[PDB]
Amino acid sequence: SELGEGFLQSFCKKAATSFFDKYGLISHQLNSYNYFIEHGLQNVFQSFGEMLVEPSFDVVKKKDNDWRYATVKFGEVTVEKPTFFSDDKELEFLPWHARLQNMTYSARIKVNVQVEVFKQDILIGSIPVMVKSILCKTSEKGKENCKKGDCAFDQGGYFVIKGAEKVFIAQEQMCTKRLWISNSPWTVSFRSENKRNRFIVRLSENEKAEDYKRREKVLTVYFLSTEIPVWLLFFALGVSSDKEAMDLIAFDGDDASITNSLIASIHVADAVCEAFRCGNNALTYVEQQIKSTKFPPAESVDECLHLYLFPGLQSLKKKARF
Amino acid sequence: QQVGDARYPHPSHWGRVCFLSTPDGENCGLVKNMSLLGLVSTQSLESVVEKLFACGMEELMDDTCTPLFGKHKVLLNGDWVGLCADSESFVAELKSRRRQSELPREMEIKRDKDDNEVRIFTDAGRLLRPLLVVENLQKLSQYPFDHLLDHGILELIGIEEEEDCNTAWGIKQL
Amino acid sequence: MIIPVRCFTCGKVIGNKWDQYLDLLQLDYTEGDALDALQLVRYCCRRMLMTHVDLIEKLLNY
Amino acid sequence: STMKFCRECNNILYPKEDKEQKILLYACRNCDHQEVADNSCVYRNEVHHSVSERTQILTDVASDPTLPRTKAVRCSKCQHREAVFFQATARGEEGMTLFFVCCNPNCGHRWRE
Amino acid sequence: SDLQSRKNLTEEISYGLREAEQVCNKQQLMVESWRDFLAVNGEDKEEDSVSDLARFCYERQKSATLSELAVSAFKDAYRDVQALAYRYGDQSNSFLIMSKAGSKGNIGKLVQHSMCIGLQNSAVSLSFGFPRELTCAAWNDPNSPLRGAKGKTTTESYVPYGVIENSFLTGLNPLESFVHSVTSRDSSFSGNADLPGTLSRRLMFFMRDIYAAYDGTVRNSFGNQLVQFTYETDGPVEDITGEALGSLSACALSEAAYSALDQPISLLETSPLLNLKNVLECGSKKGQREQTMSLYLSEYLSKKKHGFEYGSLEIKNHLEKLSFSEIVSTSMIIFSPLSPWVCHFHISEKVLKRKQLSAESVVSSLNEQYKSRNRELKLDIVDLDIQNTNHCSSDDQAMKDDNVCITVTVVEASKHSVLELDAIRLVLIPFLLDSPVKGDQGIKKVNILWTDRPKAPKRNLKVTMYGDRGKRTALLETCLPI
Ligand SMILES: [Zn+2]
Ligand SMILES: [Zn+2]
Ligand SMILES: [Zn+2]
Repeated sequence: SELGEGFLQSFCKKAATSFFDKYGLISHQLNSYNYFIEHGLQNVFQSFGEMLVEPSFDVVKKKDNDWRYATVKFGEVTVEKPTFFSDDKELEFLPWHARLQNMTYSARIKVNVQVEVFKQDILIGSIPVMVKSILCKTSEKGKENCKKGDCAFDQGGYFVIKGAEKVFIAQEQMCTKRLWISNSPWTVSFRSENKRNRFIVRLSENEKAEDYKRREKVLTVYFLSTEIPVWLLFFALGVSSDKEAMDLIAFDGDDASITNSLIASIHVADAVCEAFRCGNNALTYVEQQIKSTKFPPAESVDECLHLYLFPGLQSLKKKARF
Repeated sequence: QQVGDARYPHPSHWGRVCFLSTPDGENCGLVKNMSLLGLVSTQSLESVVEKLFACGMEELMDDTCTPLFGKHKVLLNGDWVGLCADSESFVAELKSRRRQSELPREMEIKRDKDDNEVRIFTDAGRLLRPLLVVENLQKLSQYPFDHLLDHGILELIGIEEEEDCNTAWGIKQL
Repeated sequence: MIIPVRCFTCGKVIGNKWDQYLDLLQLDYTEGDALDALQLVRYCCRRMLMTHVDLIEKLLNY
Repeated sequence: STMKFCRECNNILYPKEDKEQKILLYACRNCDHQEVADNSCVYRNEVHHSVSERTQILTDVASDPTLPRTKAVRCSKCQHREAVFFQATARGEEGMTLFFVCCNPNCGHRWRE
Repeated sequence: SDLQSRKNLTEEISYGLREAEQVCNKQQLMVESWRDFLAVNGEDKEEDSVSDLARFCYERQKSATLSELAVSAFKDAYRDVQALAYRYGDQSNSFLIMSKAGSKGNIGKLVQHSMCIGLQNSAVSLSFGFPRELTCAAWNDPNSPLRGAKGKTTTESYVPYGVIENSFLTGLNPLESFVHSVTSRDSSFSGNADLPGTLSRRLMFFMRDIYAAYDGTVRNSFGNQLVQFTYETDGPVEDITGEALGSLSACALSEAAYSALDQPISLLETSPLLNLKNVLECGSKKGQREQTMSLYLSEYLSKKKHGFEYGSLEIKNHLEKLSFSEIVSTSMIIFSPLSPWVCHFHISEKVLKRKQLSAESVVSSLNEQYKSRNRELKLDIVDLDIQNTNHCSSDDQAMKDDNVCITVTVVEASKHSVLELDAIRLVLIPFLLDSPVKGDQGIKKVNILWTDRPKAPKRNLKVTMYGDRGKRTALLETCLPI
């Protein structure tokens, strides 16, 4: 082109030097810790609700003698500066002041707690502070003030525990909110956005509910430990039609041994209840299968499929296509 | 790597981690170190859902009939949002609007014709690297990184975005 | 630390020709041409002046 | 291995057989309507072995084995041993005859019997 | 030299690394699916097997059973390439002095410095494989086995194999420095030194108590037992008396295990140390899963012309279990007014003529197997017969009349019995498609090897070729009367 070769040969040297000045050699330990103390603490104290205390274990008598119920309230998270008390005087607290003195560099947090029993600004704890951070004292300083207790070859990214300096290694884990295809067996998992809303569609043999001869590949889904058939979950909501339930599973492939497994999957679901009988007939089986566990959720099964099944797409008929 | 073939390298991390730096002994292959041009992503505070409907994407139906007549499904962060018309103009319009400092620059958008999908990831955990673009290269110690990022002569190509673009090794030779 | 007074192999004294090396490097001279004005013909006594870190200007601030 | 959809019913029919009148009558589960068979074929499959599912380079099984070698013959132009041998047909012959292919590099010779 | 001699060496390396690829491409035509190509006859699809160069490289990655003859062919075609280090360079070169004297290195550790590194193959990898012509332009998704397998497909596991033409002096590419990090990662682990440490610890006390007594024979220190009556000394001097000759024989095997060349072959051979441990572990009967036999071809066949090759192709045809699923191509349960649920098996004529079988003899081996196995089906009753026909009059397939069919009238009864589709589709169909039609039932596969110094010699010529039968009750008491 019209651009010279010697210009583009020297443009990368100016691009990388500008990259190493802005992001620096540590762009993962600080940009993920400044996000934690500014937004992570504002949801770990808010996504837990309240607490309920009621020691009436014989007969409920809340209205009779005004039994006090204990409730709490959280909010207004604020992080204080690292400060230590010395002869009734508040001074600064530098990392080299905590390294030599064999102390832990930390800062306390405080929320607003309000209780009501009839019918503030307490402390919770102290988290360790990473040096050269948004809340650390070695930030937006001058070149003459930093020459007191800081080295030129030292940078942030390490915590100051009382024993020694401890760092963090990037722990690699699996990808969430993605379809996980496994092998032996053929499970398609679905990771959780809430605490536990996993969805494991399994294609395996039907050892249960068999007459000791028909043992072929069937479609079973593991939703909240129910082992319900997939085809009855199809008629539980949305489509209400067997011929109109193949366009959601339309792939235009060769029919060799998968159509037989679909025939087995509809014949297993036809053998326990009546799928296409009525609207409130297929929901009765999942309503009695949710309650038939050791730890049941809230019994409103018409609304239980909104906050526990697919934390996502809000429409009930739109959940069948996924 | 808290744990097969994990001790052997993979062509996915081309420039992300080092395939030559590995501590020998018991941790040969599990403890890998990042490269020089390596930065992790951060979860975006703004909602990118409302900004996709004004770029050639329509909302999918909910009346459980009239299926897609060869329409690709868009995957916004693992969840469905709607259906697109074509996966050639829409993905290019989003990639041209990301360079104009409107969409968040830590977005890894990937198209594919095999799985018949469009994947858009905005979560935190992915690691990126900077790659210079050729189409905006005609815009010529006066080069800060924000001026390179905002005008669109430099972008952060993600991990899935590196599988549908040919990157020349020589910057001024190849 | 500071520039060594003698060369590590030859033995030629080079501790005094450090201020007059930075005084000639302040101009537009090349590093390969600033050593010819100090009468250094071998590459043993030139790698000391060419490759040496000045750590005392970083160590004198505190 | 076949499936049909019911008219104004939308269910999967069942391939049952009538007892008295010998005719393949298809019946659905809910509507219990009747329909004759226009194909008379309830199964179709391109059946293969399928004994190794994603176990090609992870298991020591072999779908197509290698051809054996012998070192008792000498080729004409190459004058070398270690030639392979098998049995095949050539342009129509009752039975199979022995073949030979010189496995030596840069030789390229193959003679019948 | 100064000029043009490096260019001649480069232009010769680039032509010797393009002929060693065509040598390896010739060896992949020794597959039994290519038996119709190596015959003396004109073909029409012969241009499709010589033009496809990326397909023959893609076939070397997956299905690691022909990739053991694609490494040994490159290792035999590279001997004419490693011999270029004697025409080039003077005799006063400091590498050829230390290589010819055997001090440090050999001729293999010089051609990687000067001309080319060679080939790179590992033991086992997964989901990625290196293509041919590894450059910057070969980084596309569908036409390379790194990202996507193919377009048409079970290719989840790969065994990589690549050849690099750049040496250690010209400079490696970023992909060629990645192949060299994938391949040389097996020699970086350190969790294998315990395996020659636990072997010689259990091998120790089995010989550490055997000494040499004053009677001229060895002994055992526990119960004064006799291991052998005479020590097997090659020298005629009887000076080994009183010393522990087993304690210097256990370390004699420990020294051959600590210095074992632990560079493993890819998938066929395991290790030179694991092959030593599997011989040393004699009584450790881990299981009877795979037992291999030996059938020496020592008979009267040598008097006739080409007797061994004709004798080793009848045992291979009589002791190889060929299932019925490898012959059929279309199964169809057809309603026909005996039970009205009969099934068909359309047999191709070429696929039956290639296996040396006939349509009139394929029903006899099925009847002789269904008669002796009438205790494993669902409804074992009368009237179970298999017939044969020449044209299946139906509406399923109408390709041609050159495919014979065998109608199978299923078992019926004039009483209360079952004739359901779920019974005829689950236990009857996988029984006929798994019954043998040629050979035995317990034999997995047979191989024809050729060894120069085999076990169990003739004891009164040349080197013989023998069969290698592999079984899956007894072992030799059931392979004999079959
Ligand atoms: Zn000197
Ligand atoms: Zn109906
Ligand atoms: Zn037929």
